[PDB]
Amino acid sequence: QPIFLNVLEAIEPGVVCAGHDNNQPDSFAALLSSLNELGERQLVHVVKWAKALPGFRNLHVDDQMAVIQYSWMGLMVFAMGWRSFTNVNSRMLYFAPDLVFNEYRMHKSRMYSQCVRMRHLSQEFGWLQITPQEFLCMKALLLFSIIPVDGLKNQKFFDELRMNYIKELDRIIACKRKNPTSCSRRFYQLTKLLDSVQPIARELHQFTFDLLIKSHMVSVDFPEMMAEIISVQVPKILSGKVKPIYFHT
Ligand SMILES: CC(C)(C)n1nc(Cc2cccc(O)c2)c2c(N)ncnc21
Ligand SMILES: C[C@]12CCC(=O)C[C@@H]1CC[C@@H]1[C@@H]2CC[C@]2(C)[C@@H](O)CC[C@@H]12
Repeated sequence: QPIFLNVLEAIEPGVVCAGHDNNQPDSFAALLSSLNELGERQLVHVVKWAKALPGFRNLHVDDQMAVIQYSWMGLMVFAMGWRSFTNVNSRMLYFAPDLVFNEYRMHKSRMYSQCVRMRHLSQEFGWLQITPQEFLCMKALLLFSIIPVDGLKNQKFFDELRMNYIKELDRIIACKRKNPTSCSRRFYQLTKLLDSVQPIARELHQFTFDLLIKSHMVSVDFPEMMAEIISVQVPKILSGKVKPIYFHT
């Protein structure tokens, strides 16, 4: 209740494994290769999930693939933080059931700092007392939070679509909340949270980019679709062509 919420919960992707071999020692090459595999795998669900979103088919076919290729990073990270929260209380990064990052692994991955921000983000879900309804609505809104500076194929359908999801976030906050002060307060809290995701995804973008460039030397494997999206789409973000949409300055 209402119809919007039923869809989000029903289309919510299921558990996904990275197929990591926890029988081998934690090496940079191994860990990163598994993450990319998880990325490729998680990419398949994100696409199916996206197309199953209410009104997603209102966007031009090109912008549909576009928004996905630009925000797939923010979506996966945001979802991961939630899992980590609803699994190990944010104690560790729960990327996948067969790929959990502890203090040690965070270091071995050569991206300790970035993992800290992710864990921090994961702790936000708890401190702010985020609910499943709010989580689902915020995650969907992340798909519509990054586009090229010059706009999309048909920007009108996107603005209207993005606006409607923001409206849903209101009805969610409004519903079951008898107070006009905590309402705006809540919107402020969440909108702030959604913004914190962008800076994090930005560092992961640059990190994955560099890794790809020097992937053969550090012996890190990049799946087909991962290698193309990171070498064709990501570059547009790090070049200033595609920038995220912030609520606050
Ligand atoms: C190949 C497939 C279907 C998994 N796919 N689809 C898309 C997006 C898309 C494009 C056109 C029509 C669609 O239904 C979906 C995509 C992407 N952006 N990056 C990598 N793989 C993608
Ligand atoms: C999105 C993924 C994989 C899906 C997920 O649960 C979040 C996690 C965040 C770090 C990403 C990883 C995919 C592979 C990347 C992009 C590595 O190349 C460097 C950062 C990794």
